[PDB]
Amino acid sequence: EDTSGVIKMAVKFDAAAYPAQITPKMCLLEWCRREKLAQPVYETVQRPLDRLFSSIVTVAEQKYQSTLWDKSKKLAEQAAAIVCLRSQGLPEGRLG
Ligand SMILES: C[As](C)(=O)[O-]
Ligand SMILES: [Cl-]
Repeated sequence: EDTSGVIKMAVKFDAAAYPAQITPKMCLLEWCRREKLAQPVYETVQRPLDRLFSSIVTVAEQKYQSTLWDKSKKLAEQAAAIVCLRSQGLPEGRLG
């Protein structure tokens, strides 16, 4: 119904919570592929004066983003993928 604006959650990617190879970005890409959706599109947001990074991910016309800032583009993108999965109640590829 409504796919406008941005959906947010307070999330930060913790690599220790995930198996050696799988990441939230990979889980989200696979979910899109299984659902026959366009692959996720990531756009970086920066606060250069603080060396901070955020990412807004678009999946099925909806924007998702963490409320929190990260130390790199890569880390911000994993956070954005977590928001996308978690807000939808989807499995995130965690250990437990
Ligand atoms: C994917 As970008 C060009 O917003 O870092
Ligand atoms: Cl999970």
